[PDB]
Order: sequence, then structure tokens, then C-alpha cells
Amino acid sequence: DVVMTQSPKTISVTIGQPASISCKSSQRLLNSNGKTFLNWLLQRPGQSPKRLIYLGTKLDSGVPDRFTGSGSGTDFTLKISRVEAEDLGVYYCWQGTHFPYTFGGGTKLEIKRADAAPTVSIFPPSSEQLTSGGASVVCFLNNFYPKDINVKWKIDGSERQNGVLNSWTDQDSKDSTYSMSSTLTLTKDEYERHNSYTCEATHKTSTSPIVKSFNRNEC
Amino acid sequence: RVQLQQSGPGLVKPSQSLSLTCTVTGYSITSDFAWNWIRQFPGNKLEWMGYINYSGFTSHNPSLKSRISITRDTSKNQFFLQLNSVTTEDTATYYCAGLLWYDGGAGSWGQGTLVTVSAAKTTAPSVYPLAPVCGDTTGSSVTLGCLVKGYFPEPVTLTWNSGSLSSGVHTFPAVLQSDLYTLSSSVTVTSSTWPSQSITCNVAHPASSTKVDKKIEPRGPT
Repeated sequence: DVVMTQSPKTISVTIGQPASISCKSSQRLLNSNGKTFLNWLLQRPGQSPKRLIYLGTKLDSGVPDRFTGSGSGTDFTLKISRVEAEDLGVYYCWQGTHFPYTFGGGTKLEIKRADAAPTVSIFPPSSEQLTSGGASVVCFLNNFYPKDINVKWKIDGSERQNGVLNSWTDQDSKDSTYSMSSTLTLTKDEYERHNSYTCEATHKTSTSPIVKSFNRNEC
Repeated sequence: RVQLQQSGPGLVKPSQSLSLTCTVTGYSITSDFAWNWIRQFPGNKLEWMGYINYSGFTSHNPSLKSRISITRDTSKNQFFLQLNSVTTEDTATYYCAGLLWYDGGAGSWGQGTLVTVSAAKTTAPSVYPLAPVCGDTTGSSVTLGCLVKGYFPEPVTLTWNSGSLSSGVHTFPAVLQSDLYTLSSSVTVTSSTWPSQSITCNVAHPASSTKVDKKIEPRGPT
């Protein structure tokens, strides 16, 4: 089968600057009628892939003309003249010349922006959950940049490692930031046994963690 | 313009079959296009499964070795996917996609439907309000949230104030543990607006036909 190799794996670009990404196929994609069935697609976060380029070099229907496809034979390039935040996502190439049809492994475009510290919020378990037997403590670390971040949980001042599940958003095109949620789940009986709960976020924007805490049974 | 939409059961037992429908509107399925099925696995991995074209001719990936059938019903302007002998490796987001036969142009994909291959039982979520602690309400903005816990399979939908609150929202990918998922969402508003303007998280779990509309009440007197 034809192997479609994209490089780079990831690219981080400032709004207004150009971007260029490569797709190389293991076999030539020209056909017997002079057509090259090479498409480029973009997949934005939480969306389906959408058309960009087809026939190797042609703008697909409705696509902004900031996108250009070039190349021939086995080596293809997608260029974005000036990147906008809504261009972030994963770019794929696809070939339709050789059965079975195959896709590149994707190149993820990240928007580079100024560092931002996270906005940290901690939430006690709800009264409803506490009637259940379980207890979840939730901490949101929102709208930060760059994406790498660390969260540490403490119960009465001591660090707690098990029962922690984290989830990260994709980059947001509205402000080019990332967000993260961390949930500490305990039994209700263990939660009701201890007093103070603390979420600590460590990010490159500051040498000192952002700490948010509460006491059980205080508003 | 042409619009595509996948439908079909979101949870399939191992060794049974997935059966999906693609409804095409805005274009006749007997003209011009190849009607494709494509699926997506974790890791940006896309796999072309096959097509049926405008004349009814089909093609499918040898990777699917005899397990796949692609068919159509021209009276309903629909085409279909059946994939048999499924295993957990067939868990994926399934897409239908039309491309023009002549040049591969005009690619139009449905929204995608998740199919989970699992023996685990369908379970409705509990939806818990995340009300801010008192000490974090005295700023100019305030963050509230909702925790959707203990459901199976994916997906759920979550909106705030029936969708009329869409700015300042973060809805996080679900996390799976012991065959149940948990998902959270935060919303941030100008603090002086709350609690005068109420905030409700609306959760739907189609697989269990369950909806919850949870109003966030402040901690403290209500």
C-alpha cells in the first residue's frame, strides 16, 4: 500500500507568519489521464476533517485562498501564506491514485502566543454526590500558555497521588490557550474525615505555584 | 450543497456487527460522487474503509478482509456500512464522506458517529453541580462547573443555559475508568451577574435516553 509521510509532526507558528508542511508518498501519484489525486485536509478540534486542496495543486470548494498546494510525483507541500488562529488543528494529506487509498499520519499546527498563567478554581464535592458514597474534588486550570502544566493535590497539607484523573483541552482558537481539569475522587467517608483540600498549579509563568484551597464545611 | 449525516447504534457487542447509515441531502446519491466510509482511531489515525459510487459499484480496503459490506437505497438517498466480526480494535469514530468521482473534489464529510465495541453495560450519568467556594466569588469573574460522572458509553452532550451561554466555557474530554466515563465542564462569567442570572448545565445521554438540567446553586443560603 502507499505510505504517506508527513513532516514535521508538529509546528508552532505565530499568527501572521507563514506555515509550510510536507507530504511524501511512497509511489508516484500521477495517473494515466494527467490527474494527481492528492488532497490536503484540515481537522479542527472536535470537528470532522474538511477539504482544503485537491488534484495536488487546486483550491477545493469554498476554501480560503491562503492555502496553496504544490508539488508533483511523490513530494507535496501545503503552504499557508499567513496563519490565523482558526487554522490550528491537524492537517492530513490523502492519496486517491493507488488502491487502497491512504492518509498521512497528520501534522498538528499550534499557534504560538504570549505566555499566560492559568486561572485556577477548586470545587468541593456536591451535596448530591456526598449522598452517594463518593466524593470528587475538581480543579480547573484554565486559559494558560504554553501547554505544559503540573497539578498537585494536598489533603490537610499532604500531597495525594492516587485517585487523580486529569483531562486536557485542545488549543482554543479564540485565544490560543489551553485548559486542564483535574479531579481527585475519594470515598465520601474519606472526604468527610479530612479538613482542607488544596489544588496547586505549577506553570512556567511563575516560580511559585498558584494554590487554591478550601475547608470542608466552610462555604 | 451536499450534506451527509451518519446514524446508527453507538455500542456494539464483540463478535457482532456495526451497522451505520449515511443520509445524503442536497444531492442525489446516483450522481457524480463516490460515497465513502472512513474511520478515525486515537492518534490522528485515519483509515479509508471503502466506497459505493453513484452507479452502485463498490471498493473496500483489503485491511477489512471480507468483514465489510457497503450498500445503498436510492429511494431513500442513503448509503450504508456493515462491518461484522467486530472486536475492541473496531472502536473508532466512523465518518461518511462524498468525493467527486472525476477528480476527488468537493469532499463532504458527516459529523462522525462514535462506535464503541464493548460488552460493558449502558449506564446513565449522575450530574453534579460545581458551585464556587465563597472566597473565590469576590473577584470580577467567577467560575462554575458541572461534573458528569459514571456513564457509558460515550457520548454525552453538555450545554449551559440551553446553549445561550457559550462564551467562557471549557468542556473537557471524558476520562474512562472501570468501564465508566467522567467528564467536567467549567463556565466563567462576570461575577456581578451571578447569582442574579442563573446558570444551568444541560446534559443529555442519548444511549440511556436520560437528560439532566442541573441549576448551580450558590454555597451558602439559597
